[PDB]
Amino acid sequence: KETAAAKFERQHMDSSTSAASSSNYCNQMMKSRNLTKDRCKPVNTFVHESLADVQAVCSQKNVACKNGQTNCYQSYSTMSITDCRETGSSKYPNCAYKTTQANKHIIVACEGNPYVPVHFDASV
Repeated sequence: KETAAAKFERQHMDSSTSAASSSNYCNQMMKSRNLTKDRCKPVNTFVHESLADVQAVCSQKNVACKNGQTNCYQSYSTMSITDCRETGSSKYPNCAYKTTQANKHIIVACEGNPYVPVHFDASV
């Protein structure tokens, strides 16, 4: 069975590239980890940084999560990210997404032992 931290890495890490490679990056990447196996996730963000740099955020600025919980953390500085937002013309199995590359702070929810990221909360 997939652990929370594993699902996190699967859904949000893309250390192999520095930025979105084309305006079609989201379309390609959301197909790739069986990520759209059942549905077209409304919003999904990819972090173009080492896992070490992202797991490090759980020891940075403690913030409230958008849902009210207080196990969230904001990165000290900015990170290379790509925001994937589902668009109009989506027709499962052909999910359609807008690719948005930006240099931003990330907010993640952390848990466990080791204390790691398990959900992507926001990019600010």
